[PDB]
Amino acid sequence: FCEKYKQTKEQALTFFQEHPQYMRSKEDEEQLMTEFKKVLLEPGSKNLSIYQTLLAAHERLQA
Amino acid sequence: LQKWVRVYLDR
Repeated sequence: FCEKYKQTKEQALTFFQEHPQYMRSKEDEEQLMTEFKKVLLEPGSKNLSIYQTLLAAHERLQA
Repeated sequence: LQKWVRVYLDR
């Protein structure tokens, strides 16, 4: 679990380097967290990587 | 980062 955690953090870091607005802006981070929880409420969300979850949530804001 | 990881691991 401890290694799984460090690797999930690394994946999250790369997504936030690809999308730097979110770590600069409280409002954007908030909107993203709202969509992120909504993705995670989807059936089968266990099967997503954190990268896939973050990208899905960001795409829901681009919609 | 930690808030994103802790939410993800609880899905």
